[PDB]
Amino acid sequence: SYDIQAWKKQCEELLNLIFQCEDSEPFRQPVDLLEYPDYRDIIDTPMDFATVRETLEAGNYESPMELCKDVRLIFSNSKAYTPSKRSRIYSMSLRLSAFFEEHISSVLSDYKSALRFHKRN
Ligand SMILES: COc1ccc(NC(=O)N2CCN(C(=O)c3ccc(C)o3)CC2)cc1
Repeated sequence: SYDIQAWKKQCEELLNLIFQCEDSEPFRQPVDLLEYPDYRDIIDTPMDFATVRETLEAGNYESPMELCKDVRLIFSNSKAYTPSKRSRIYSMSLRLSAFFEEHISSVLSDYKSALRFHKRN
């Protein structure tokens, strides 16, 4: 498909699947700072899936690359905050990341192909 706009609904459908995953529950809303009082001593830029969905729905992503950078920050934040590579929440993040990467690969490829077709002449 050479549709330059198709990534947006493809990303909405993938966020729907991520919200149905039990593994997403820790990442649906901002990290609770009363629960984890040192969180902002370790994490400079908090990110969560509700924030990513709102950003997309506001029309404040220009490309699926930008959405992909914010989703990858959800996962790098969990790796940076975990006290162990065996923690429950970190382990959930690694399964959810594998799922996300499996699904976003075609979204990115199709978008970049569409942009190349737009500039072909
Ligand atoms: C109000 O409802 C909420 C329910 C759950 C959450 N999630 C959190 O508080 N988080 C804890 C720290 N995070 C980690 O990635 C993490 C790696 C290791 C360990 C122990 O935590 C992110 C997720 C936020 C709001």
